[PDB]
Amino acid sequence: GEKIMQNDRGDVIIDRYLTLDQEFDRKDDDMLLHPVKKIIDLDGNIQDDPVVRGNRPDFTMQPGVDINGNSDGTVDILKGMNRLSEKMIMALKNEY
Amino acid sequence: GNPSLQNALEMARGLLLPVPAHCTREVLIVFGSLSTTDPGDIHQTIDSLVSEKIRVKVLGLSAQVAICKELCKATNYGDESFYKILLDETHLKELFNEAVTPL
Amino acid sequence: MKFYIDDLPVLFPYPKIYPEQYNYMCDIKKTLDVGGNSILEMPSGTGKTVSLLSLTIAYQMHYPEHRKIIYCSRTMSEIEKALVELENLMDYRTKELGYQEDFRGLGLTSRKNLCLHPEVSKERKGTVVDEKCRRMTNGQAKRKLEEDPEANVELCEYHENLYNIEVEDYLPKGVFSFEKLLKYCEEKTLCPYFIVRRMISLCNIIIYSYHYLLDPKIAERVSNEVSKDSIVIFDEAHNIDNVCIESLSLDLTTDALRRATRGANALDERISEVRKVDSQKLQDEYEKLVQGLHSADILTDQEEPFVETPVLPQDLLTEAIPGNIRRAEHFVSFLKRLIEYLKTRMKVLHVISETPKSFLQHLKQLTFIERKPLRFCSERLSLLVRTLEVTEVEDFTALKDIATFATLISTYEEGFLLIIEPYEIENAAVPNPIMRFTCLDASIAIKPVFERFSSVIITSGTISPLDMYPRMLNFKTVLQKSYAMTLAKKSFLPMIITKGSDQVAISSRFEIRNDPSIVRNYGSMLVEFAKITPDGMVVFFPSYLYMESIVSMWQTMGILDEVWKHKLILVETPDAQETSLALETYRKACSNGRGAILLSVARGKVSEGIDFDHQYGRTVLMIGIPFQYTESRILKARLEFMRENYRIRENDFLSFDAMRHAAQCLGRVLRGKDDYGVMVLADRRFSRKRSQLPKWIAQGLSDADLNLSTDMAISNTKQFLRTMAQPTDPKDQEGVSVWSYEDLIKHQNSRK
Amino acid sequence: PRKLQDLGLKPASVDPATIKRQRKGKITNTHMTGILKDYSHR
Amino acid sequence: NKDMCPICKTDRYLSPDVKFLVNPECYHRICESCVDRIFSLGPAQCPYKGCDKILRKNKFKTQIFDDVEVEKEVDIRKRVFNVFNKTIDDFNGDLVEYNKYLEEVEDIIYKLDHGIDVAKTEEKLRTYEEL
Ligand code: SF4
Ligand SMILES: [Zn+2]
Ligand SMILES: [Zn+2]
Ligand SMILES: [Zn+2]
Repeated sequence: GEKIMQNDRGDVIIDRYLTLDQEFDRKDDDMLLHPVKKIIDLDGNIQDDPVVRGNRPDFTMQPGVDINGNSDGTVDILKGMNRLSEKMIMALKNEY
Repeated sequence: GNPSLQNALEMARGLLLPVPAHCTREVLIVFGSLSTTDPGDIHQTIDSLVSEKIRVKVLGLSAQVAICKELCKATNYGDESFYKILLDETHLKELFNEAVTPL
Repeated sequence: MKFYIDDLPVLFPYPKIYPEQYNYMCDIKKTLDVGGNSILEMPSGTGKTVSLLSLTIAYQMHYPEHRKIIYCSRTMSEIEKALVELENLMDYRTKELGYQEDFRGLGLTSRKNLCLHPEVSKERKGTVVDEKCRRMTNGQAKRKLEEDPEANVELCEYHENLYNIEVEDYLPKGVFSFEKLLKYCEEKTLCPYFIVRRMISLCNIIIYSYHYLLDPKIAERVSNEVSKDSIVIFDEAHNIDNVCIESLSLDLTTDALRRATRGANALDERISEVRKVDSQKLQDEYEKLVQGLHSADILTDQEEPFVETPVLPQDLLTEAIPGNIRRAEHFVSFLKRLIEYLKTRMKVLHVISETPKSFLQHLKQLTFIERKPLRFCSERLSLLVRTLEVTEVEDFTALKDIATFATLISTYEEGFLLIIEPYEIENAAVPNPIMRFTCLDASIAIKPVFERFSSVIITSGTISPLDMYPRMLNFKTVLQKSYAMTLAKKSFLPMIITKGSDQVAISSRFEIRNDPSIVRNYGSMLVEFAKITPDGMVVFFPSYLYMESIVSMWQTMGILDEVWKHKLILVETPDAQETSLALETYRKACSNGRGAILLSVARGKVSEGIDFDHQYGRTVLMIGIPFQYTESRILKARLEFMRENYRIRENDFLSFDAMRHAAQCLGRVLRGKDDYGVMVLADRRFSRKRSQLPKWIAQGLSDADLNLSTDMAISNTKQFLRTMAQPTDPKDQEGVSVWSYEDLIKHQNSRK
Repeated sequence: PRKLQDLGLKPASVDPATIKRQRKGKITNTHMTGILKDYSHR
Repeated sequence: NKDMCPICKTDRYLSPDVKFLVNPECYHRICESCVDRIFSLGPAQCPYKGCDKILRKNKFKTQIFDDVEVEKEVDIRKRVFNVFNKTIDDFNGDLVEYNKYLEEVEDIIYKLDHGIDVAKTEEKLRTYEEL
């Protein structure tokens, strides 16, 4: 969950798996994503009004950005720890 | 370490398996932590304990854990009074002396 | 149980009743007999929804008028919860009366939530779902397939099966929640959306969101079908002003203007091609516009305009098209030069705060565009898009944005303000200009609602102060009151934490978010609370960027590593799907006793609608007061409008909005008087805001807890969780905290 | 590098380094000469 | 180029002194330096290749809009609306005749914009402004 910085050396042998680790992270969302009940359907709450065009939320209500406007990667660690929590929970969902 | 309610309940299920049908199968848990880590699903273990007619009474130490309350409610046929939490020394002694009586 | 209020029999679906519920029914029945607007604040935790539904259904059935019930909630999830409670209530009523009476109850939402079509199901945007369903169900596809059976266009079989059966035969009588309606329509191969949208005039009660009553882009069709004497319930209406402002607001960016230029060029190419092929399909539209027919006359009932009407229908002009935009090419040139004027206004180096009148005068003197042709821009654009019969509509969405902007800024001049900021975000290196047309007056959107309906029941669990809203929204209340729950034992223990363990004052001001002392105090507090909370924790932050910074540096300083030893950490992502997965993961981890902590925005998606009852609550760790970004221009303009028009102070309004967001965060922890959970508020500035809390939270907040540090807050929380882990005495709560039927009869006799 | 700004063009060069830059005392504990160690730092 | 002046061939980058000077007769991206070069001595033909229209220095102006076609449409609308200025008060509240007048003025503006009937429309607007 640490923020990755380009100044760190890493390890050239291990870092070849970084793209394939991101591929595994993408594959982990495949069997984790499933329709939920309407009681906690937060996706459908923002889709209740699809043609809403109100004022755009400010930068406090939005994820952080760099000087160039690109993502600073702090949401990546949030998605990573949420994925880790989901993986721990779905590991209990087995035949054991 | 870090307690495992599912491992304890599975081992209790294994130990209470050769118990004859006339003998009542009961599990007393002196649980102190507020969170537990399980290798697998604990609701399957709860269903297996209910199917094996095992009544679980849990003596909590810190607060009312929801999984222990649900386990006591399911294993005691909807009775929520089998999840006991102490208050002090004397309440702990009274709760320990309450469990010697047959259910 | 079954009991009587005055002459009204009430079938409460529970064998026991809270006293606050009975007082709530008494107040609602008094309001409905008088026939006025009211603001009623029950405490959260008590059965507000079941009380509302029970009394309103009893009033509708027993009294002969059978007044329709409009239960306007804030989110679709709360709509589904109200539908579930209504289903339980009608099951109890059927059991008690021995029969299922003639009754219809449905929930109304968008096509995305009610699309059983397997093709257009995986689309992540509601707009493309609407446009694909419209493409398959405009009737143009149906007549094209009727004239040409070999045409490549297809029809939605769920929509087509509804033509076989009547409107009254769409569903069996009763109440259909979204899950049950989706299952039934999947079994019978029907579209649930068009079933709901056609039965609005037939439903005794219809439950939809505030957007379907306040936003005129979608409330135009809904408000015609509903009865004008119906009972209207505003549930959780403490943020109804945000919906009112968002209804009549629009933000334009330079990318939107570029896509508008591209769409105008594409529209010019399309009108040139159609004029080359067939000018009759334009000539008939032109002569119909000469006759004075509007969009409602030209468009059929089963089709919808391409550009939704962005303004109130009472503010729409009744006279014909002026003629500057009557011809298709003339309107295309008009729209193109309007977009070019917007691009010219977009290029500026500072912020302009100008009224719509000044903008219209500048546009007229520089472009010769008048206000009256601008007022017909959306209708003319929708008619042109219909008559062009374009298959693709993806290139004309920015044209919808431009038409919405033009109609909004032409029809409205008072209570609105146009803000052009050279920097949308200050963190960007290259400037990104943005044009914001905001709505300063929140009463504009809700004004026709109070005109149309005589009796409106505004209700939230955490609406406080009650008198703020009649000043904010121009309506009169016959009676307003806030209940405090009667408890045998103090079910919830709020405290205000003003300092850390080392007595260092803690605050969540955005400028001091990088202070290691405050972040260390918050991390130690969160670690101790995760150590002492049994089931789960929900943590609320003033802003998502504050969460991002503080969680990143918590993981840098290793606080979260200590948190992982006890509770799983789940964070509200900006993606709604991943947030829903995180929320159900949180509920699963709280259910099995693994223990979980949820980090959410106090103004985010999780803060509205989502409830944390029993094990899902147990602690609301509020990191700081959820103030808005103070120096944002929209908020400052709204504050100036509130000060000038209603004499509401800027600091008072900011404190009120932040405190009501904090209150709605605290109201999610309780459901039922058996439920318990602490409400800890980690900022130094809550201590003066005890009076701005809701009345019941103020009663629950002792005076000794107003300036706690971390350590005695932890000790009090441990003592509290040990205290109500004990079984309560039934004799201590037999007739003081919860009533049986006999207790209700005794109180009824004691009142008279 | 300081006259490009005078003409409106942005220079990538900062101004160069031409414009504007900058006992042993006596011992009494003679029975532990060499047993004690020097500590010039904490 | 939208940034560079083809007549004098100077970038905005190393020469930020160029300006968006255009001519109503023929809209060309020509800087102020080229305008003060060519047309200060006298009227001349358009320095853009393929065009030879006569044009004056005092008729030069800056372009408000980025689009050339929108700019020339707005300029033609300005050249028409000065003499074509009947209002609803001029029509004594006749809404239908006012809409017909709006259609007619938009049609002649379109005709002047595309030049399809420039001679007849020009003669008509001369005869209208002579009153
Ligand atoms: S008619 Fe219903 S099921 Fe068919 S595409 Fe439209 S919303 Fe989906
Ligand atoms: Zn010097
Ligand atoms: Zn030049
Ligand atoms: Zn030329």
